[PDB]
Amino acid sequence: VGVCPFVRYVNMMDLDGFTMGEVEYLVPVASKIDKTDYDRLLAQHYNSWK
Amino acid sequence: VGVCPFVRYVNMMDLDGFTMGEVEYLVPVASKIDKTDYDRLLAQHYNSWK
Repeated sequence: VGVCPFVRYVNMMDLDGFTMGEVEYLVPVASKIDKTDYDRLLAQHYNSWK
Repeated sequence: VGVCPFVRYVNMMDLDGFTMGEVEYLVPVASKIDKTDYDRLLAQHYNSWK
């Protein structure tokens, strides 16, 4: 081929080299939503009836 | 035929080989809805009247 035959598809262009993906960038928010849903599930599983 | 006569219909294209279906991908959410309905059924079957 003449060079390494691999071409890289970069998600975000950055001068610092940080190849950032949409998943690891938003982990805390998704985990926060999951924790809120878990709290609601616990509330309706343990404290939902008189 | 010349090759194996089967052609595969992939639901999701992935470079990691994960053939993901719409059912097993959304099991937790459907089970969550079912559990909420079950909680409501228990509430109206045991704690619905004075």
